[PDB]
Amino acid sequence: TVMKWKTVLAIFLLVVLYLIIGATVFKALEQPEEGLQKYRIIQEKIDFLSMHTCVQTSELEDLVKQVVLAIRAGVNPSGHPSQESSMWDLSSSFFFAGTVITTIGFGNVSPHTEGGRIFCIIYALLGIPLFGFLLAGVGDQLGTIFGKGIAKVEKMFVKWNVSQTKIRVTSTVLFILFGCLLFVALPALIFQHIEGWSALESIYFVVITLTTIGFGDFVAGGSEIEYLDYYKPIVWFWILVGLAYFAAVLSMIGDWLRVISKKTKEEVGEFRAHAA
Amino acid sequence: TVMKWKTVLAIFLLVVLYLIIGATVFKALEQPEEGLQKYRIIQEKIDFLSMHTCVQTSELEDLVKQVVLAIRAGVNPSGHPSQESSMWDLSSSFFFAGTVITTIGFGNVSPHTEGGRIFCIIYALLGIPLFGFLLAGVGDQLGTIFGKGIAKVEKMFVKWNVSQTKIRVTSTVLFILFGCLLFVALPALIFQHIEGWSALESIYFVVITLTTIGFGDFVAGGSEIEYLDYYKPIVWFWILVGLAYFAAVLSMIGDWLRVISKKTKEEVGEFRAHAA
Ligand SMILES: CCCCCCCC/C=C\CCCCCCCC(=O)O[C@H](COC(=O)CCCCCCCCCCCCCCC)COP(=O)(O)O
Ligand SMILES: CCCCCCCC/C=C\CCCCCCCC(=O)O[C@H](COC(=O)CCCCCCCCCCCCCCC)COP(=O)(O)O
Ligand SMILES: [K+]
Ligand SMILES: [K+]
Ligand SMILES: [K+]
Ligand SMILES: [K+]
Repeated sequence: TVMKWKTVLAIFLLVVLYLIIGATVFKALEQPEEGLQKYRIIQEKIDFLSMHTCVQTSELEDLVKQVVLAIRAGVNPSGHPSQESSMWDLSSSFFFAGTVITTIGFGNVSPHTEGGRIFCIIYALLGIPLFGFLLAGVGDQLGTIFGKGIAKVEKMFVKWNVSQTKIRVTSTVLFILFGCLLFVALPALIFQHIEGWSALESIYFVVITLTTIGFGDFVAGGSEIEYLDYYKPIVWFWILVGLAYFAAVLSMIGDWLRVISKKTKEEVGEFRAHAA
Repeated sequence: TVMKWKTVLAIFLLVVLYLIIGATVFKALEQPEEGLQKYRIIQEKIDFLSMHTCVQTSELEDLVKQVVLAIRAGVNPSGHPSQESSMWDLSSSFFFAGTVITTIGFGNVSPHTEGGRIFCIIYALLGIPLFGFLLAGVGDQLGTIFGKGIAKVEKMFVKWNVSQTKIRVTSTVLFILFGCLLFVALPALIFQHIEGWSALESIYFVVITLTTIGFGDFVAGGSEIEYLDYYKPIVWFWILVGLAYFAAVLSMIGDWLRVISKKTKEEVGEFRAHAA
């Protein structure tokens, strides 16, 4: 408790170095794709203006602006969207309120109005503590159930005499393998089958959603197709349990980082001490 | 610790009721705006096809699809974007990596490639514990500095004799007022002046960003204008300190919810006991 001011500066420098490395890698990987996309869109527009004589550049840019505002407003520009197929229905509003309290915030659906934004601010402010409580309760229940399960597994295991060492390592590898299998390996398959995504896109969606980053480029609910009535409830249940499992996994990764930090500190101190 | 299975069910029912209420309110507020937007875009397209004879509906829908894919790819359709003005530069990649580790995830900038997505998954998985450590350290430092400040304020206050009661209430109101003034009241003014947003949009942006929901509809960095060189670093510093202040405020709101829960439980038990 009460981390010293010297440790905070070192952690800050480590974080800034991590950001510099991530920025370099992202910049190196992502510039060519954006260059090709820019040439593709410019060539598409010049092709359209070449093919159609009547159109002129000012009107075409005005139409492109209208389309961009249409996407900003949340309405689909392409096709004739039916009035009955409202995107703000109770199932979608339920999904939106769940993302707000969860703090995933995909962003495909946004308020866009003064009253929606005010109610979003008050609703989020009240909502986050309540979900934090629910998540802590679900995490504790999951932890006790898994702990009793591996307690009886270990108890049965005592028939074949085994060293006390590596029993925790094996229990942890079993936890990681079962958790990834049940949370990332299977929902990725269901999402891929019901939506046409690729395996990497499905894994990326599961990781971004459960980690609560929620970029919004890949959203399970939002597509120009019709799903089953119970698809969204099942997705929310997978999200609720996955959030607990990922929070636990992140805590374990943090614990590993601390040990590596303590080990590095003692090793550096020992090398300093003999070095003289 | 180890929340009972009965409490978890009650918290789950409360959360589901909260989502039903939020969904109803959001649906009631947001349907008309979407209806008007849908009519506006349909009327704009039929007006364009009426004004231009040469254009036909299949080609116009194809052009709208090309524009929609251009927005999905992250490139601006409207205007001629210069090749030099890359959106994936080190300043932007730094902003993106900061949102990934922070878990705000605005979503304006996304990987879009197999290597970007794989590196995003590994980078986030390592990054979140490190930021959690940095955030805890900054929160502890802020708490100790504020605690010593109000310690000396209280010590000076003892000249005028005051009741021991309400001293904590006054310190907490002072903390809330100073924190909102310095974190939400002023950055909203700077964002509004440098970007043209309204006051409600600025307050909404600050709340969504610091709460880590990060919808992405309002992003300080992304606009079709040029800012000062140091604008993004100052924004990141405001985000780093704001995250600690909001985490503290959310913890206080959670503590208030717990007390109201304990008070409600004892009041219901007492009413049950006498009721007979
Ligand atoms: C993080 C918190 C975890 C919570 C996860 C559990 C989810 C709780 C459950 C249920 C439903 C919540 C809102 C449903 C309101 C439906 C009202 C309705 O009319 O359905 C319409 C939706 O359209 C549909 O009918 C089909 C699509 C969604 C399903 C409709 C209602 C749910 C029925 C089946 C699934 C619920 C539970 C299944 C359990 C596996 C909305 O249009 P409108 O109202 O304007 O007419
Ligand atoms: C949550 C963590 C909190 C961290 C907050 C502190 C931020 C740490 C600081 C600094 C800069 C990090 C990346 C900058 C790399 C700039 C390289 C560069 O050339 O600048 C170009 C950006 O364009 C510009 O020159 C102007 C726009 C951004 C500023 C450029 C560099 C920073 C100079 C001033 C501000 C830094 C610190 C000011 C302190 C108030 C990138 O284009 P390219 O590389 O392809 O040629
Ligand atoms: K988020
Ligand atoms: K987000
Ligand atoms: K988050
Ligand atoms: K987002």
